Amino acid sequence: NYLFEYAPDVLESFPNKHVNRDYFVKFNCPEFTSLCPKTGQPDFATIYISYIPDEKMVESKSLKLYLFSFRNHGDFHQDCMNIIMNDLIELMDPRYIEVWGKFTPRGGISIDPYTNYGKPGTKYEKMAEYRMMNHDLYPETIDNR
Amino acid sequence: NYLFEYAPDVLESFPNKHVNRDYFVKFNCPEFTSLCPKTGQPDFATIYISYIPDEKMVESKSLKLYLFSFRNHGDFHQDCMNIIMNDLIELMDPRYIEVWGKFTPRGGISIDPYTNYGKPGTKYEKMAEYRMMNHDLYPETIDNR
Amino acid sequence: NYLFEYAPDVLESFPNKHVNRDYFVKFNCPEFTSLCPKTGQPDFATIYISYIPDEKMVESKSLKLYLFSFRNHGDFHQDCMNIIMNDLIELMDPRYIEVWGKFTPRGGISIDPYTNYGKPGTKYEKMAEYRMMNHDLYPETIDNR
Amino acid sequence: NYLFEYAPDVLESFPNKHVNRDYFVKFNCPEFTSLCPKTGQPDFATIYISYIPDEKMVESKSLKLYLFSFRNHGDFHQDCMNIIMNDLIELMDPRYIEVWGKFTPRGGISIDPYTNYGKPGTKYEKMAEYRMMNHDLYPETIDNR
Amino acid sequence: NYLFEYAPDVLESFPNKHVNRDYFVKFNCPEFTSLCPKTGQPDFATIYISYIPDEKMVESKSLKLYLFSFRNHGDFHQDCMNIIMNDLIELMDPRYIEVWGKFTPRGGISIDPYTNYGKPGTKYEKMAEYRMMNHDLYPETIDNR
Amino acid sequence: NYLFEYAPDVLESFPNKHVNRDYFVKFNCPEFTSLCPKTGQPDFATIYISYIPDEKMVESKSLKLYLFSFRNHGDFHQDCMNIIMNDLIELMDPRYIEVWGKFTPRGGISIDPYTNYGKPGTKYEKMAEYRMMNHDLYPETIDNR
Amino acid sequence: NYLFEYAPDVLESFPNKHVNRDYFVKFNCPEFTSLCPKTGQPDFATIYISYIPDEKMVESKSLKLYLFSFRNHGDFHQDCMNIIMNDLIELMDPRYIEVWGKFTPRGGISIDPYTNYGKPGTKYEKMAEYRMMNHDLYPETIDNR
Amino acid sequence: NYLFEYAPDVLESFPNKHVNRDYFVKFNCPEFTSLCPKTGQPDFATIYISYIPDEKMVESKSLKLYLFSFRNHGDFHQDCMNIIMNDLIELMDPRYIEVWGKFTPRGGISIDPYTNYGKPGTKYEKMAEYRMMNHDLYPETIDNR
Amino acid sequence: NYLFEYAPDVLESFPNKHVNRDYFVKFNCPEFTSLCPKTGQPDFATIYISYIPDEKMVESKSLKLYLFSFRNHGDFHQDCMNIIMNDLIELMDPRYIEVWGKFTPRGGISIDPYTNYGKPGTKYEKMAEYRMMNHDLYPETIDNR
Amino acid sequence: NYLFEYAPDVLESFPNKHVNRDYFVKFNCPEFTSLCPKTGQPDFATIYISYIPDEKMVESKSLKLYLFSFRNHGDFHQDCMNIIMNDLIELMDPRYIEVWGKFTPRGGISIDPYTNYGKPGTKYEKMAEYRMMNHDLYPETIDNR
Ligand SMILES: [Mg+2]
Ligand SMILES: [Mg+2]
Ligand SMILES: [Mg+2]
Ligand SMILES: [Mg+2]
Ligand SMILES: [Mg+2]
Ligand SMILES: [Mg+2]
Ligand SMILES: [Mg+2]
Ligand SMILES: [Mg+2]
Ligand SMILES: [Mg+2]
Ligand SMILES: [Mg+2]
Ligand SMILES: [Mg+2]
Ligand SMILES: [Mg+2]
Ligand SMILES: [Mg+2]
Ligand SMILES: [Mg+2]
Repeated sequence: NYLFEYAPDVLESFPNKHVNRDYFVKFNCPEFTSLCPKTGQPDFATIYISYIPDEKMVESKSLKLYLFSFRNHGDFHQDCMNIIMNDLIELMDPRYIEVWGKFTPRGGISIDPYTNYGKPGTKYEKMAEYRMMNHDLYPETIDNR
Repeated sequence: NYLFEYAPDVLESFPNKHVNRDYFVKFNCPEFTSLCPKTGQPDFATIYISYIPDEKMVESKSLKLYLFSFRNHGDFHQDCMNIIMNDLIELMDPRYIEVWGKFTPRGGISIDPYTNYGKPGTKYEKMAEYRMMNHDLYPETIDNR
Repeated sequence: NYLFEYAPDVLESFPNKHVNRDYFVKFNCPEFTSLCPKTGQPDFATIYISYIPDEKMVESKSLKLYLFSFRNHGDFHQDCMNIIMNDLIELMDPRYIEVWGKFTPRGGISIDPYTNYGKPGTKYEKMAEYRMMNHDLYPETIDNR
Repeated sequence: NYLFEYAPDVLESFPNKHVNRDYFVKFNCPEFTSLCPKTGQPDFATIYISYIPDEKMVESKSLKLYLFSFRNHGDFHQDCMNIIMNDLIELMDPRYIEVWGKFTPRGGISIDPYTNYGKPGTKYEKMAEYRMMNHDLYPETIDNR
Repeated sequence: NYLFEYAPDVLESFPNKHVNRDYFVKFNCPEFTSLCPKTGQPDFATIYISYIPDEKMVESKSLKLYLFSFRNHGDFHQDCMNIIMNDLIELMDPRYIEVWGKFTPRGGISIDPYTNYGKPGTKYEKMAEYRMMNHDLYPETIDNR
Repeated sequence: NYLFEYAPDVLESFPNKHVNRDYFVKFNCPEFTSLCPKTGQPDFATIYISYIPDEKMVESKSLKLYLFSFRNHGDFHQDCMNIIMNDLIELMDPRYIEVWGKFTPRGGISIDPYTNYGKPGTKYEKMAEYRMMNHDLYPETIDNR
Repeated sequence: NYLFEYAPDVLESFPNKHVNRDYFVKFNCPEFTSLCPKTGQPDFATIYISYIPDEKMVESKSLKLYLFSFRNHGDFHQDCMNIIMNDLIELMDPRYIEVWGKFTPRGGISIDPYTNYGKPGTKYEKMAEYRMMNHDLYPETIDNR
Repeated sequence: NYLFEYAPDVLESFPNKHVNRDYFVKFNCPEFTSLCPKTGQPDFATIYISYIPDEKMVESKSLKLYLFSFRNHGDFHQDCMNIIMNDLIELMDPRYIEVWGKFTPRGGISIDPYTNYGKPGTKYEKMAEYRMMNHDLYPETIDNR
Repeated sequence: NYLFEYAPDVLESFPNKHVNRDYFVKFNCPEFTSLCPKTGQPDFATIYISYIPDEKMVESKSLKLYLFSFRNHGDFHQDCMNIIMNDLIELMDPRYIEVWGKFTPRGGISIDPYTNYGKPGTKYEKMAEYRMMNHDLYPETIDNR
Repeated sequence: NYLFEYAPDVLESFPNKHVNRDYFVKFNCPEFTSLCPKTGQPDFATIYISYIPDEKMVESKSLKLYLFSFRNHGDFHQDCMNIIMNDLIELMDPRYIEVWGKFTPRGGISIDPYTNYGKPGTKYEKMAEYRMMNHDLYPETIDNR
C-alpha cells in the first residue's frame, strides 16, 4: 500500500506494442524525496529513469505512486537507486535500464549516483558498458544555488 | 474531413536534389499536442524529428498540418511517436530517421520517448544503433519549471 | 509525536541583536512538500520567506523542522502559505513578513501563491501594500521544464 | 461542455478563507492553445493569470478544463485574453486580476497581450494603473529560438 | 513595393473592440534588418514594439510587411526607430507607444535606441515619462556571443 | 553584383601558412537571411560554417559579402546550405567542411539543415562520417521564445 | 593579524576625488567564507557590497584582506553582515552603503541577509528606505543545484 | 592619439534629428580594457553608456576609437568612468548620461562603478537621482566564471 | 586536526553492498578552499569527484571533513587534485576514480586540472584513458562573471 | 618585453611532479586581446589552453604575462593561435596541447580557430586526431549579444 509505506507491488506493466524495435523511454522525476539517508533527515532528488522495454512497459501512474511510496520509508537496507532499478527490472524484464539521481546538497556536497543494466550477452550489455564509460562526461555547473 | 481527424495523408514529399550526399534535416516542433493518453486529457510536447532523405524529402507545410491533425486524435492501437515515424517512413523511405519527444509533466513526471530507424543492413542501421546507444547521454536539468 | 505530524511548536526564536535597524532576512526553501491539496496527492514547491525581525529572529534549524513537519500534514481549515505566515507572526511579531510559493504543475498549471504582512499603521504596512503592488511584476519563463 | 466547445460554465469557485487579507495567486499556464486567430491556424501561448480574491477563489481543476475548452474553439468574437479575464471576473468578483499571454511567433513576430483590472474606486484600481504603467519594463530576450 | 522599398502604405488598422479599458500589446520582432546605417551595409536587431491602443489596433500581418519593407531601404534623413514610431502613431492615434531596438555589434559596439510616446495631456504622457525614466534599469549581459 | 544578387565570385582566398597541421576554423554567422523559401518570404538563420583548410583559406570579409549576397536570392533549384558548402569547396578544396544552419520558425516549426564533406578516401571522410552519425546528438531546447 | 583572525584594522581608505557627484561603487565578492554559524561549520556566500562614498574610498586590496580575515572567525555575538557594513561605516562615513549576502544551503535552506544605511536626515536615508522596501523583489530562482 | 594614447579629441558629434522628444541611446561596450589600475596591470570591462541627447549626438565610430584610446592609458587623478562621462558631457551637452562599468575579478572581487548626470535644474536631474536610487537593485548571480 | 590542518586520517569507508555491478558516484563539492597556491593566499573551486567503487564506498561526512581539512593547508610538495585522488585510492581501492577542479580567476586566468585512474589491467584502465581523451570536449563559457 | 611587445622569453616552466600519469591542465583565458588582425584594429577572445605535461609544466604567472604581451603585437606570417601553441610546445615538450580561440564579431561574424598536437607516434597523437574529429560538435547558440 502506497500511502504510508514502500509499495513495489503498486507497479503495473502493460504490453510493449513495439517489441519489433528499440523504443527508448525516459522519465524525468523531480519530485523525489525519501528517508533513505542513515540520518533520518529526508533527502531530495531529481531522478531520471531511462529504459528500453522488451515484452513490457511500465504504467506511468504506477511509477508515480511507486516513487511516492519512498516518501516516508526509512527501512533503507540496500541502496535506494538500486532498489528502484531492481524493482523495475523485476517488473518489466527490460532490454536496458538506468537510474540517474541528482541530489540536493547536504554538508555542502551533492551526491549524483548512477546505475544501469542491459541484458547479459547482448548489445544492451555493451550499451550499459558504453553509457558507464561515458557517464556524465560533461557536467552541468554546480554552485549550490 | 481534416482539422479534427488524424490525417496521415496530407503529408507530401518532394524530390531530393542532393541524393549523392547525406543531407541532415532537423525539424524542431514545439507546438505539438494530442489526445494520445488513454485518460482523455491532452498532452503537449516539443517533438524533434531528424532525418536523412534518400530520394524523397518531406515538405514542411504538410508536416505542420499532419502534426496539427493529432490535436483531436488520440488512439492507441499504436504509440504516437511510432505512428509519426511510420507514416514518415511510408512517405519517404529515407536513409535514417528519429522522432524524439519531450513532454510536459503529469503527476510530477515527464516522459521523453524516442525511436529511430535506419535502412536494414546499411550504414544507416549502424547509425541508428549508435545514436540509440548515445541517446540523451547528457540530459537536461528538469525541475518542472 | 514529530516527523509525521504538523508541528508549529518546534519553532524557536532568538533575540535580535540589531533591533535598531531593519535587517532583511530571506530563507530560500526548495525542499518543501505537503499533502495540503484536498485530493491527497502531495505537492512540491520552493518557498521563499522574507522578513524583517523586530525583537525576535527565527532560528533556522527549527524552521527546517517546522517545514519538514508539513510532509504528511495536509489540512485545509486554512491555506498552507497562510498557516506558515501565521505561525511565524505568532512566534516573532516581526515588522514585516512575506511567504511566496512556487509550486510544480498539476494538470499543466502551476500555482504561486503569495501573502505578506506588516505591522498595522506603520511603515511596514506601507511596505506590504507596495510589495503586493509590485509583486511578481517580471515573471519567470515557465515552460513546464 | 468542455470537451469540444468553449465552456465558461465549467468554472467553479470556492470561498476565500482569507477575505481578511490580500492573498495573491498566480497561475502559470503553458499548455494554452486555441483557434482564436482569424486564420484558423491554431495559436500557442503561455498564459499567466494572477489575481487577488475577494469573497471567492477559483478551483484550479475547473480552470484547466476551462482553458482546455479553447482548444477547438473558433467562434472568436471578442479578443481571447479578454474573454478569459471577463469570465473569471464574472466568476469571482475579484479585487485584482490580470491575464498575461506570451505567444509563439507567426510571421517572425510574437504577440504578448496584457490586460488587468482592479475594483473601481479602490486601491486595486491604482494597482492596475500602476501594473500597467510598469508592465514588462524589463523584457526577456527573444530570438525566436 | 514593401517587396523592395519603404512602405507605410501597407500598414493597416482595425477597430479595437475592448476600448473601455487599457489593453497592452507587445510585438517581439527579432527578424529586423535594414540599410539604415549610413555605411550602406545592413544592420540587424530585435525590435520590441509595445503600445496601448485607443480606438484602433495595428493589423499584424501588415506590420510584418511594413517591417519587411525596411530590408532594402537606405536611411531616411530621420532615424528608423522614430519613423517606425511616427508611422504607427499616424495609423493608430494610440494612447501609448514605444519602440525599442537591440542591434547586433559593429566595431564591437551594439546600439539600443528607445523612444516612446503618450498622448499629450493624458495619463499616458505621464507613463511615457515614467517608462523613460525607468528604461533599462536592469540591462542584459553583453559578451558579444 | 554584391548588393542585390547571388555573387559567388566575391569569395576569395589566401594561402594557409600551416598546411602541416589541421587548423580548425569556425565562422559563427547570426546575420544570415535570404529569400530561399519556395514561398518568397525571407528566412533567417544563424549559420555555422566549420572547416579544415588544405592550401587555401577564405578571406573573412569576402564570406561576409558572399553571405550578404543571399539577401535578395531565392533560387531553391538547389538547397541553400548545399550551395554555400559547394561554393566554398569550389573556392578552397579543403580537407573538411560543414555547414550547419539554425532557422527561425515558420508555421511553428523551425528547420535545421546540416551537410558536411571530407576529402574522399582520406581520414576526413571518416570525420564527415563520424560527425554526421554524431550530429546534434545533444540538442538545444526549442520553445519558440 | 590578517592570516588567522578578524582584522578590521586592515581596512584602508583613500580620498574620493569626486565628492561632487554620487559615485556608485559595487564590489562582487564570491570567495567569502567564515566560521560565523553558531555550530562552528563554515558558511560560504557571495557577498555584494554596494555604496556611495563621501570623502573616503576603501582601497580594494584591503577589503580583499579584510574579508579573507573572516575565514577563521565565528564571533556571532553580532551578525556577520552587520559587522561588515559597520566596519565599513567606521572606515568611510559614506553617504550610502549596503551589504547583501547569498549563502549556500544548509539543511536544505539557504539564507540571504540584507542590511543598508543612508546618512540620516538626508536623501540617502530615503534611498536606504526605498531600496529596502524594494529589496529582492524579483528573486533569483533557487533549486540547490 | 587613438593608436597609443588617451584621445578625447577623436570624438565627433552630429545633429540630433529629434530635439522635441527624449531619445534614449544605449551603447553596449564589451571590448574595453585599459591600464587605469594603480598597479600598471590592465583591466577589462563591459562599459554601458546611455544618454538622452539635447542637440548633439555622439558619432558611433568616434566612440569606438575614443574607447580604444584607453588601451594603454594609465592614470589621471580621476577614475576612468568619470573621465568618460566628462568627455561625453563636453562633447554633446546631453540631457541625461550614465556610465556603468562591470569589470573582471582581481583578488576574488569584481568592481562595478556607476555614475550619471542630468542637466541641473531639469527633470533629467530628477531622473539621475532616481536612477541612482534604483541602481542595480536586481544584480546577476556572480560566481567568477 | 581537520579543524586546522590536512587530515587523511578522517576519511572513512564502508562495505559496498552492490558490488556485483558498476555503481557510479559523483560528489559535487562547490565549497572547496585551501592555501594550495605557493602564493600563500587561498584558492576557490568546485571540485567534482567521480568514482566507481570496488568493495568499499567513501563515507561522505568523512569526505566533507577531509575536504574541509584543506582550508588552512599551505601546499604539499605535491599538487592538491592528485593528493585528493591518492588518498581516496588508498582508502578505497576503487575500480575508477577522477577528480576535476574548476578554480576561480587569478591574473584573469582560471585553472581546471583533471586526473583520473582505472585499476591497472582492467577495463577501468581503458575507461580512464577514454575519459582522458574525451575530457572537456564541450567546455563551459568563461566571462569571469 | 611584456609591457609593449611580443615576449616568448617571459615563459617559465617548472618540474612536473606527476610524470607517471596523465595530468590534464586547462587554462581559461577571457582577457585576451591583440592587434593580430591584418587591419591594425584589435581583437578580443577567450582563449582556452589545455595540455598534458610530460616533464615540464608552464608557470601560471608567466602565461598571464606572455598572454599580456600580445596586446600591441601585430603580425608575423603565422596565425596567433599557432604562435601560442608553438611557444608552449618549445617551452614544455608537452604530451598533448590545444589552443581554442573564441573571438568577438566583426562584420556580423565571429571566428573560432582551433589547433592541437600530440607527441608524434604516441597515443597523444591519436588523442589529438580524435579531439579534432570530435571538435565543437555541440556549439553554443550564437546571437552576437
Ligand atoms: Mg523476450
Ligand atoms: Mg547553480
Ligand atoms: Mg534508393
Ligand atoms: Mg528551472
Ligand atoms: Mg516592539
Ligand atoms: Mg525551460
Ligand atoms: Mg465583497
Ligand atoms: Mg530565445
Ligand atoms: Mg550571450
Ligand atoms: Mg557553385
Ligand atoms: Mg526558448
Ligand atoms: Mg566595529
Ligand atoms: Mg539552480
Ligand atoms: Mg558567467
